[PDB]
Amino acid sequence: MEMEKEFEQIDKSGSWAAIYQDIRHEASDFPCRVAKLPKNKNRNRYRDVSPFDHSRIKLHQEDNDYINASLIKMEEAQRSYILTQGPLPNTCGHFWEMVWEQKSRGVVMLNRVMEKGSLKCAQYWPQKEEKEMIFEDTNLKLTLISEDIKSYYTVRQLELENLTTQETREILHFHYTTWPDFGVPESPASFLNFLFKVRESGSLSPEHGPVVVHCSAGIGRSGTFCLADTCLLLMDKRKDPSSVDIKKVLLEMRKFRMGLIQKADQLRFSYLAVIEGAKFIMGDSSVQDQWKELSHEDL
Repeated sequence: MEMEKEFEQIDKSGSWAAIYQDIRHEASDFPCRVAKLPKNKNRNRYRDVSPFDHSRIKLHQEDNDYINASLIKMEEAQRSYILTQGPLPNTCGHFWEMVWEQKSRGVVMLNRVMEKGSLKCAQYWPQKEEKEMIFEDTNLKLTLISEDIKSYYTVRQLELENLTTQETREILHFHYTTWPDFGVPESPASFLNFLFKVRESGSLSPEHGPVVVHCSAGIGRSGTFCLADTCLLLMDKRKDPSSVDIKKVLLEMRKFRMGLIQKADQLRFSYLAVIEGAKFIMGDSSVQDQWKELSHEDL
């Protein structure tokens, strides 16, 4: 793999920080005017993280269609993702409205509600079957149906009901619970296993709306997740690990949302994930059970 070669070259010459800065320098810059309107200040978690106007998700409501979320639409890979910030105490109804209107099947969460002693996200889904949530502002009902807790992630089945029409949908919630507080996993196996668990659920598929992916800001781990998935998909579509330029893929993604992949560690890790996941893609179907062997169940 030309990327495994580039990988070793970048490591040998210790130039990940400089490579990453090259990415920052070249990335698209597009206006974020709607995000910056005074009426929307309380709809944003970080003042430095905003959806571009051209790719933002619009709520289908009359009074204020703003949510901090971007449609990342990858043409060649034929895959779409919504990246959004972790919902705020006042935007949880907006978040579920978006899930409803965009017809999403999966929600992928890559952070813990509390990290480094601070609240990175609101508790936007019910933790107990018998305590459903009602979002009055967007008229939606949300019910925990079942959980399945594994060592490094949790899968939840939720039922989202439009209280207006009374239609209901099954949403799958994929919660990666063990992203380290300060660095990156440094072994991709559990990340890959988690990714493939998401893929197997059908959440990433064309017959559904785009999967919603979020961390705290929706660019760091979120970017890593989408970048790896798209690179693997592309390698798959031409069975050719060589034509896939990950840096070009990132950057293509940065046309749709700023700041995707927050540091050189996450960049390096992205290569690792893609390189390792390429073993599966290329015919070695048994590498998936090896990733699961080094994972599944332990806190």
